[PDB]
Amino acid sequence: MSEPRFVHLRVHSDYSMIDGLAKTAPLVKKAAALGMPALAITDFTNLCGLVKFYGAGHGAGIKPIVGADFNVQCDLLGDELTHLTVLAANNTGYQNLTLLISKAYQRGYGAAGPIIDRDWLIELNEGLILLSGGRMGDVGRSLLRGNSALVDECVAFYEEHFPDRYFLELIRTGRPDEESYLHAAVELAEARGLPVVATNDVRFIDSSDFDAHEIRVAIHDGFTLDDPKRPRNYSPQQYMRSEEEMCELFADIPEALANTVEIAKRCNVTVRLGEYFLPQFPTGDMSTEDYLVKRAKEGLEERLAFLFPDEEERLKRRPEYDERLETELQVINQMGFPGYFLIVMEFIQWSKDNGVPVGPGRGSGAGSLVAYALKITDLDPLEFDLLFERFLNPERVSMPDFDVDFCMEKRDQVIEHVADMYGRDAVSQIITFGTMAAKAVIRDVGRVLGHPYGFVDRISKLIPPDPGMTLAKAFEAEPQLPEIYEADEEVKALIDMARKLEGVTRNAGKHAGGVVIAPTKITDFAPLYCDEEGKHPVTQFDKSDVEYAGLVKFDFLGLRTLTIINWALEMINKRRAKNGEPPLDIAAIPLDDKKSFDMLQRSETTAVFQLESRGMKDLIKRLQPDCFEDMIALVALFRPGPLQSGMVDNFIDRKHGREEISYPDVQWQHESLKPVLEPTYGIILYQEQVMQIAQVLSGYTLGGADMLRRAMGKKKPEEMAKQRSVFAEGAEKNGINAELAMKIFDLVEKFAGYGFNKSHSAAYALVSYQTLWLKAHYPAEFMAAVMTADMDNTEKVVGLVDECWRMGLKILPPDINSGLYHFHVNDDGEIVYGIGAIKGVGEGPIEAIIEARNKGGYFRELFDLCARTDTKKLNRRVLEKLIMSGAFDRLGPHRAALMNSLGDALKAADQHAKAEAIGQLDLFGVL
Amino acid sequence: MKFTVEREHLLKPLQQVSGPLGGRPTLPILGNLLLQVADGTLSLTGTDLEMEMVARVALVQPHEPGATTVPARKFFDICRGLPEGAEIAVQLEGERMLVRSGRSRFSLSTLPAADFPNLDDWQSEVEFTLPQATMKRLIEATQFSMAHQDVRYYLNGMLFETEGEELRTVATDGHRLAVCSMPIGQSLPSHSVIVPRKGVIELMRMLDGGDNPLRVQIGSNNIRAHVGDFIFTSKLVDGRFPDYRRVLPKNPDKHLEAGCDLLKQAFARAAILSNEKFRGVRLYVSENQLKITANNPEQEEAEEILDVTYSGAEMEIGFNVSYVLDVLNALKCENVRMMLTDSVSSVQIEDAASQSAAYVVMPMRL
Amino acid sequence: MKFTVEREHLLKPLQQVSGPLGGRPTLPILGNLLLQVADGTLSLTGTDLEMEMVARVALVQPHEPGATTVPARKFFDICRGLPEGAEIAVQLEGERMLVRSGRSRFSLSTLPAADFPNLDDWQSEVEFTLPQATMKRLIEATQFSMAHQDVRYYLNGMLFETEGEELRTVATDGHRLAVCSMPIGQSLPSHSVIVPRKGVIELMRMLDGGDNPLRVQIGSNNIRAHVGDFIFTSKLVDGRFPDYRRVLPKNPDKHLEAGCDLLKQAFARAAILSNEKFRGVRLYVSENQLKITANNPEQEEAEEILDVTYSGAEMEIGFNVSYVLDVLNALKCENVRMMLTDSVSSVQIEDAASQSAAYVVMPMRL
Amino acid sequence: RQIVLDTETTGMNQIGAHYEGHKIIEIGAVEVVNRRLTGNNFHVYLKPDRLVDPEAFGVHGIADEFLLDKPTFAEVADEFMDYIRGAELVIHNAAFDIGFMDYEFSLLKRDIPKTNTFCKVTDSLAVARKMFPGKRNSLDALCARYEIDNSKRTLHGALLDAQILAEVYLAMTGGQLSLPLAMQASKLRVVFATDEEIAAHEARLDLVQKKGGSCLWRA
DNA sequence: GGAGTCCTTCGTCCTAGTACTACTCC
DNA sequence: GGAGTAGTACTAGGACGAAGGACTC
Repeated sequence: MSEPRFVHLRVHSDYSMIDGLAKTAPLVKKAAALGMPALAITDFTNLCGLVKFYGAGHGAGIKPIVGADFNVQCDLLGDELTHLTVLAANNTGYQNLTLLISKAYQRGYGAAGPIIDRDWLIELNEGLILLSGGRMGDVGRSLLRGNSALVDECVAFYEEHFPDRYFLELIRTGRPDEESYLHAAVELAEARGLPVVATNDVRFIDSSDFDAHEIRVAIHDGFTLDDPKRPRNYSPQQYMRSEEEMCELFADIPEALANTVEIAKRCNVTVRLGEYFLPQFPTGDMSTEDYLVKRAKEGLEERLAFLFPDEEERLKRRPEYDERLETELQVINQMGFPGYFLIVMEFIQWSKDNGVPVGPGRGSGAGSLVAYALKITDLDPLEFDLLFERFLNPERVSMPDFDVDFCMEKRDQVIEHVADMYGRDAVSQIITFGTMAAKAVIRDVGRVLGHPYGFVDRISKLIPPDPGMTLAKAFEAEPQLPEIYEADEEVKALIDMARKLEGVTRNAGKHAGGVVIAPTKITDFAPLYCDEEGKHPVTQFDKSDVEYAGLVKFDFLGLRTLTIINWALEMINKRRAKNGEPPLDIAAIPLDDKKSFDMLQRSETTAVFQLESRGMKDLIKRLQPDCFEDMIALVALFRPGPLQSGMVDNFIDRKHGREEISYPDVQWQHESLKPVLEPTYGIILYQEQVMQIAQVLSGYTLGGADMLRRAMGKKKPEEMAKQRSVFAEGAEKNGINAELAMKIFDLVEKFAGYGFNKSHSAAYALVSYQTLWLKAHYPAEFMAAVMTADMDNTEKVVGLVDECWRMGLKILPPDINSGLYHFHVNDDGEIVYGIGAIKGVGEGPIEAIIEARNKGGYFRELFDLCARTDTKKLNRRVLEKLIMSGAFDRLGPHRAALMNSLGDALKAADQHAKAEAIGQLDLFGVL
Repeated sequence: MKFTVEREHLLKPLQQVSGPLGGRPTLPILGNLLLQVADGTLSLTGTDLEMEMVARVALVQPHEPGATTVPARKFFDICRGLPEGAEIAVQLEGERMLVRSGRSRFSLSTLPAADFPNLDDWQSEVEFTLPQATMKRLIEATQFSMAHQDVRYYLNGMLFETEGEELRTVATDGHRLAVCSMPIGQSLPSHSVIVPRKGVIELMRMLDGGDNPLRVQIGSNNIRAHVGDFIFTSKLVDGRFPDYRRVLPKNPDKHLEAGCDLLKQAFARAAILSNEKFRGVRLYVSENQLKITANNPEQEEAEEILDVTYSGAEMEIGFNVSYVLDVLNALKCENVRMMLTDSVSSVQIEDAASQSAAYVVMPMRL
Repeated sequence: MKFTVEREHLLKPLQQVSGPLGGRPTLPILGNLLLQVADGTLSLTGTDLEMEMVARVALVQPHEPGATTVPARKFFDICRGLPEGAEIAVQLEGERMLVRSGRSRFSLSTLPAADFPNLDDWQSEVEFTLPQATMKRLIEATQFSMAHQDVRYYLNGMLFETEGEELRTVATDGHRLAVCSMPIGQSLPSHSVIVPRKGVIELMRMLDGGDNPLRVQIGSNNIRAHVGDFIFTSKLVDGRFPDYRRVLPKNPDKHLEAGCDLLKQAFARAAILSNEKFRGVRLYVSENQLKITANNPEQEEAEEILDVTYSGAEMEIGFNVSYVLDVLNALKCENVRMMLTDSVSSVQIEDAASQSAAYVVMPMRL
Repeated sequence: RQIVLDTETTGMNQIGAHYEGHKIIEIGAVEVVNRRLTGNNFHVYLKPDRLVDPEAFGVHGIADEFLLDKPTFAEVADEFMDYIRGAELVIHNAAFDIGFMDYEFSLLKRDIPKTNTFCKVTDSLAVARKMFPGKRNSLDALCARYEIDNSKRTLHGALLDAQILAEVYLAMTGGQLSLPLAMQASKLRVVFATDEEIAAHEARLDLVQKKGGSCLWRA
C-alpha cells in the first residue's frame, strides 16, 4: 500500500556467531538502499548489536523490529533439537525475551549451545508472536516425518498459549525437503485456518558472499570446507533478496508476502537507551548526601593527622582543605551522585578490612580530594595542585565516569561482596570480544585449507604486532606481504578469503573487562552470556554499549604488582618479631628517601613500575630526578613528542640551572604563573597547569578552564575564537597585559597537544614511588616478589637474576625440602628459590610437594618422595625437571643416578599406593 | 644354500619357537630366524636375549649348507598354512630365500646369520634329567603366583631351590607364595637359581606331556634345557631372594578342611558381589562351621554358610579373593586343608591328601 | 513379593539376556534387569536401550507378584555359578532384593521398576514362522560384510526383504556386498526394516540351532521375534536402503571354477605378504591356470600357481584378500564358481552348488 | 598413456618469480601405461645456463660442471614435447615445474603454446590435501603413509622422486573404487494489525522520523 | 599507548575400549 | 582340533598445560 509490500523477517548479523556474515551497520544500510522501511534482525540467543541496530534505524528512517531464532527442546520430538523464531510485539515481550535468554544460559548446555524447553513458553508468554522455525522447526520436522498426529499435538500447544500469535513460517529457497515441507504446511494451513508469513531466511547480502560464510562457519566449528562430515545446511540463495524477487517466488500465495507487512506493523518495542538508570543505595536512617558528608569530614580528620601530625599546624593549614572539600561536595550533591560515592568507598574499605591492597587505577580520579578523604585514593591533591574538574566537570552536564578498578587476585572476593550487597543476579560482568583480526583470520583459514603449522606461521609472523592491524595496513607497511601474495597460490587463495572475513565476529567474548551494577536485577535491563555451566554471567552488550544503556561499571586492572608488594610486606612484617619492628603501611611512607633517590640516579629501576624500559633508564640517567615531583614527571617525559620537540632537554636544563626558568617563556612570562608552573621549571607540561593558568592569570573557573583544554584538543575554528576573547578580557580585568596573555595562550595551545593528564600520571607515579621505596629501602624481598610476579617469563627471570648478581644479591638454587611457596629469605640464606619458580611445574604439583612435606618431615630421599606423593600430582615430566634444576642436588649428589632410578621408583611407589588403599598386608623385609 | 624338509618334522618346532616372539621387537633381528645347515642338520634358533630356542630336523633330501635369518612370524604362518603332507624345498638365492612346495613359490627378504647375536657359551655346573610330566606339574601348580612388572626384578620369575636330590619351586608377589617340591632321584649340587617369568612360561609351554626325558644343564649365569632336539638356553636373574621359612606360617594352631569344589563354587559366587577394586571377602570361622561374607560400596551382599571340619577358636579374617581363587584353581584336588595361625599373619592352605605344594595367602585390612 | 525358581530354568534365559550388555551402560538402570512377576509368570528382560528381550519361566513353587530391577551381569553370574538343582528363593524386603538358596543369603540393592525404560507397543503388519535353522544359516553366511561404523549409519545393518515366498538378505561395507535369497514357505507382504549390527549379533547368539521354530512379527517401526520361550523386540532405523539391483554385475561373461579349500589356503598364504591395511593380492587368470601374486612394502613376494577351471578371455584383477577369505569362510562348500566382468566392475561369485548367495568384492586397480 | 614427472632445476626462487633467471638442469620422468610401469624412461640432464643454487645442490646432488657438456632444451624440445603431448601430467608443487616448463617453451620462440594446452596439468599435493586434511601430504609424507620406500633406492635425483610419485599416484587413484550406492484458489488467514498495534507502530515510526528526519513507510 | 585478562588451539600423555591371539574347554 | 574366555596389544579420545593473538581503558 503506502509504499511497502514486504519486509525481511529472518536475517542474522555475524554476531549470531553460529551463523550470519555481514556486520550490523552494513546489513541495515543494504535494507535501506533497497528502499524497505523495516527489517528483522534475529540473532541467535543475543541482541549484541541492538544499540547499533536502533541507531541505524533512527539514522535511516527505518523501523527496527525485534526478534531472535532458536534451538528448542520439546518432549514430542525427544532429543532432536528444532528451530523457533520468537518475535517480541511489545515491552512485555522484550522482558519475556530477556528472561528466556537468561533461562537458556542458566540451564547449561553442550556443544550445540543453549537450548530451551518448549514449555518455558508458558511463563515466557505475554505479548509474543511466533514463527515455527521453518523446515527445521518442531512442526516442520514432524511434518517431514509425515506424522499428522504428532503435528497436531505440537500446534495444539501454540493454540493454547498463542492464539492468533503463532505463525506458519514459509521458505522457498530450493533446498532439500523445503517443497515437501511446504506441501505439508499448505495442507496444515488450510486445515487449521492459519496465517502464514514468508521470509527469505537471510544470511548474506549477495550470492557471492556464500563462499565466505561457508568458511566463517567452518572456522567457528573447527572443520574444513571439503570435510564430508561438515554440515551443509545453507545455500547461495540466502542473500538479501529484493521485494520483487520474493514477490515472484511466492506469486501463488500473495497473502504470504502481505502477512510480513501486517506482522511488521504489530511489532513495536521501545527500549530506551542513551539515558541513565543510575545505581545507588541507602545507609542508616540518614540521607545518602549526609552519610557522605559525615564519612568524608571524619575521613579527612584521619588524613589531616597523618599529613599534619602537629595539631597546631593542622589548625592553621586546615581552612584550605575544608574549602576545597565543600567546593567539591557542592558539585557532587547538586549533580546527585552520592549513592555511587558510597558504594565505591564501602568497597575500598571492605577490601582493606579483608587482606586486599587496592588496585591502582583511578582514571583522573586523583583530582578528587573527596576520593582521597574517603580513602578511595592515596595521594594529597592539594599538595600537587590536582584538579577535580578534570575528573568531574561541573560546567558540563554529562557522564561522571569515576572509572574504578581492582587487583585480579581478589576479584572473586569482590564479586562475592557485591552479590551479598545487591543480589548475585542483580550484578553483572560485561562482555569483551573476539573478532577475527589479521593474524587470527590468516591462521584459522590456513588450517581450514589444510596447511601444516609451519606454512601458515611463516605468513602470520609477517603481519605486524600493532593493535589495530588490518590486512590492507599490513600490505602497505610490510613489502613481504605483496611479494608472497604474487609468488604463492596458497597465500593468494588465503588473502582473497581473509579479505572477505576481515574484522568479523569470532565467538563468545572472553570474560569481562569490568563489572556492572544495576539498581535491580541485571536482567531488568539486558539478557547476558554465561559460561559452559551457565555460571559467571556476562552482559551481551560490550563496555561502551552497556554503559550507553545507562549502567555504571567497575573495571579489572591487574597491574598486579600489588600482589608483589603485598607479599613482600607480609615477609617484611614477619621480620617484626625477629627484631621488634612495627608493621609497615605503604600508605604511611615519607616521600624523600635518599637511598631511594641514590638508586634511581644510578638508573637501577628494573621492576620500578613504568620505568623498566631500557630507554626510560637512559632518560632517568640524563634527567637525574632528585625529588618526588620529578618522579611524577617521568611518564610525561617518556613520550616521543616532548623528547623530539626540545621540551625534554629544556626541562632537564631548567631543572639544573643551566637554562634560566621563566613563567613560562623568556619574553612572554609573568610572575603570577610561577605557582602554577613551579613544579615543571616554568614549562607548561600538564593539563592541570593549563587549568591553573586560566584560573590565576585570567579569572576562569576551574570548570571553564577544563573546557578550554578540551577545546584545544579539538582545534575547531569557531570554538577557539570565543574563548580567545574571554581569555583576553579576563586577563585585562586582572590588570595583566593583553598581548602577554595572548602570546602565553599560543604557547599553552602548542603544548596542550602533548599535554598529559597529571592526575592520571600521579596516581600511577605513586605506585612507582612505592616500588622504588620498597626496592631500595630493602632490596631483599622485593627481588623475590619481582620474580614471583613474573614467574611465567623465563627471559625476565634471567634478567632479574642478573640484576641480583650485579647488586651483591645472589643467590641460591632451590630446595624442595626447605623452600617456601616462592622465594624466601632466611637471615643467612639470602635467598632460596620458591617451588613455583620451577618452569614446567603446575601450581597443583608445587602445592602437592609442599603439602606432603608439611604432613611428613623433610623429604629424606627420592623414594620417600615418590611414596608420599602419587603420579597424579607430580608427573614424571615434572620430576625430571626437578632433578635437572638441582632442587634435588642435596639428596642425589649424582644428577644422573637418580635420573635413572626415576621411572622404576615411581611405579614402585604406586604399587605401593594401591597396596595401601585396597588392601593389604604384605610380606618380607624391605628395599 | 639348498635343502628340502618334511612339513611334519618342522611344524611343532615352528610353533614352539615362534609363539613367544613379540609382534614388534625393539631390535628388528629379534623378529627373524636363525637358520643353520651343517652336516645333515638344520638348526633353527629363536631368541629374545632372555631365552634361546634351538630345534633340529634331519635332512634326508639333497642339500647345500649355509645360514640365514628370516622373519619368524611370517615364516611360521607360511608353514602353518601349507597343505597336508607338504615336503618343502627351500633355497638361498642371492638376497632372497625361495620357498617351494608343490606349485606354490615364495620369496622373503633376508638378513645374514652373521648379523645375529650369538649368545654366550658357558660350562655346565649341575646336571640332571627328569620326567617331562614332573617338570610340567612343578611349574603349572605354581606359576600363578608371580608378579607382572615388579621393581624387585628377582620376583619376575621363579625361584628354584635345589638341595640333595630334591628340587623345590617358588614364585611370589609378597601376598601369596606357591611351592611344589618333589623327589627326582639324582644327587645334585647345592645351589638356587631364579629363572625369568617369560623363560618359565615358554619352558612349560613346550612340555609335551609325554615319555621323553627332560635333561637340563645349569651354568653360573645361564641355564639350558634339553627335551629331545629342542635345546634351550636362557640367562638367569640375580637377586638375593627372601627366605620361604619366614613366609611359611610358624605353627598354625587352628585346622579347617572342606570339600574343595563346594568351597570353590561358593567362593566363585561370593566373588561376584565383591568390590571390583578390592576383591574383598570377610571370613568368619567358628567351631566346625564356616561363614563367608563380602560386601561392596553399593551395599550388595552375599552370605555363605557351610559346614567344615574345624577344631579351634572362632576367627575373623579378610582376604583378597583373587589371591585365594587363583590357588583353588591351581590346586586340582578333591579335599583341602587349612591350618590357620591368626588374623595378622600367614594362613596355610593345602590339598588334604598331598603336601607336595604349599600356599600361604596374606590377609587384608578392610 | 517373592518367587521361587529352579536355577536350570533360568540359566539359558539369563545367559541370553546378558549378551547385549557391555556398553559401559551410562544410565545406571541399564546395568540391571527388569523382572515382572504377575500371575504365575516371571518375565525376564534384557535391553541395550535400542532393543528389548523377553523370556518367561513358569513358577511351580510359592511366589508373590510384583516388580523390581536387579543388576544384570552380577545376577547372571550368581545363577550360572549355583549348583544344578539349587533352590533359588527370591523375595523383596522393602528396598532390597533378598536371594536365598540353602544356607546362602544375598541382599541386593534394588531400583524401582518405574525407572526402567520401556520401548513402545506397536502393531503388527507381517507375521511368519520358519525353522531357526534357516535364519541361522542366513545370518552366519553373510554377516561378515556389514559395516562396523560408517557415515552411512543405515548400512550398520541389513536389508530385510519379504516378498511372495522369498526371504532376501544383503549387507554391505561400500567395498564388498553379500547377498542371499531364500524361499521361506509362506506368502509374505512386502516390508523393509533395518536392524542395527548389535541387533543381528544378539539374534545370532539366541539361536541354539534346535527345532523350535522362529516366528517373527514386523510392525511399522519395530520387529518382534518369537523362538520358543523368548521374544525379541527392537526398533528400526529411519530408511533408504540403497538399490541392490543397481550393483549386480551385468552379464559376467567369463566362468571360473576352483576348489574352495585349496583356493582359501593359497589366499591365506599369499596374504602374509600383502599390504597390511588393504590386503592387496593380484590375480592372473588364463585358460586352465591361475597365478596369484601379491606385493608387500618390503619388496618380498608370496606367490601361488594353481590349477583353475576357467573358460574365457585373459584378464587381470586384484583386490583385498581379507574380504575374499571372509567369503571363502562363509562358503561352507568344496567348490567355488566365479563369474567375471572386468578389472574395473563389481564381481559375482557363487558356490557351484548354491545360487542362494551372491557376493561382490570390488577390484583395486594398481 | 599417462606420464609421471617432476623436473629438478637450478634451485628455487622463493620470492617474486620462482622461474625468473632459472632454467632446467634435470628431467626425470617415468611412463605409466594402463597403471603399469613400463620402464620407458626419458631421463636426461640439461644445460644450466646459470649457477646451480647451493640449496638445490644439497637437495639431491648434481654439480654445475656436470651439466655443461650436456645438450640444451632446444635439442630435446620436440623429443620431450611428443613424450608428454596428450597425456597426464600430475606434479608436486605445480607452480614450480609449470613455471619452468612454460618458461622454456617461450624461450624456443616457435610460438608454441603453454604445456597446459596440450597436456593435463594436475597438482597431486592439492588432491592429497583434499583427501587427508590436516595431515602432511607432501610426496615423502604420502610415500611413508602408503608404505613406499624412498630411502633404500639406488636411483638418486629426479628419477627417485618420479618413481615415488608414480607409486603414490597409483596408490591414491587405486585405493579402492565404489559400489555406486543409490544417490487452486483457497482460504488461509490474513492477520490484520489491530488499532492498538497500529498505534504502537505509528508511535514507533514517529520516533524514527522525528529523531532521524525520514520515514520510508510514508515516502 | 602499555600491559594484563582472555580464551582457544596445539601438543603431549594417560586412560579406556576394541580386537586379536592364545590357552583351556568341549 | 575347534570354540569360548581371558589376556595383551594397539588405537582412540579426552584432558591438561604451555603458547599466542587479541580486545580493555
